[PDB]
Amino acid sequence: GEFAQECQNLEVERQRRLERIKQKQSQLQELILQQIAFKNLVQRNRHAEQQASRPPPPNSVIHLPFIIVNTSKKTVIDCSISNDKFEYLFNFDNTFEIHDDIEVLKRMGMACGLESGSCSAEDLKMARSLVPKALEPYVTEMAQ
Amino acid sequence: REIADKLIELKAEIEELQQREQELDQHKVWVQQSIRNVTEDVQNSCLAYVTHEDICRCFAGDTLLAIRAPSGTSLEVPIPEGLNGQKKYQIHLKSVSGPIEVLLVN
Repeated sequence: GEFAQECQNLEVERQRRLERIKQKQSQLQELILQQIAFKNLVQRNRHAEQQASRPPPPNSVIHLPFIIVNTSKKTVIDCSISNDKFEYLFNFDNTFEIHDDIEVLKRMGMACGLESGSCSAEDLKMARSLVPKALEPYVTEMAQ
Repeated sequence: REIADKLIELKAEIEELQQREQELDQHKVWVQQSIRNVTEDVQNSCLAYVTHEDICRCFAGDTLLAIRAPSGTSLEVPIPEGLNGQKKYQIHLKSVSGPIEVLLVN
């Protein structure tokens, strides 16, 4: 019964290879979304600035990298801050959430909705234009 | 036809699964090198930002804090009490590298 067991030991290895392939495909697609959202943001701001003939005021703009804490408008926040600004302490009387900049970018639509399998024709046009030619297959796939 | 010999078929299939794996591994280092070369570099120096309007619309009707802190900075949240205790929530920020910037967006 040699042959039978060696068939098992190759289906084991194959299953192991297959799921490591699934993980790296997901990780790769996440990297591709980050590339699209970032280049998309840099271009939108580039054209915006070369229309206003000027870069936005120092405020009114949040530069990457950042994270966002959001809470209801009626939440009471109080804060302590150290002098050097190396330590902050915030109290909230209601729940909050925290989001990384990349997921804010996805919510803005900068990943062209690919993060949701939903993509316009004018969205996959630009999404595919923002990646190297060889990874356009992935982008078309993530738009179902 | 040749009885069994799923071996040569399974062995051949495992060969291609290696080709698929190192193709993905190679595509990742592509996107990674591609990512850093558009970020770190200087004609995109001042173009990596979102506006007040961008952020407010992702979280319509929320008070908003934008934290700008060195990476690895500790962000600590106490696990809350259950009901029958006062449900208070808290964020503790402590950096070692440099100061932290917190922007009230609202």
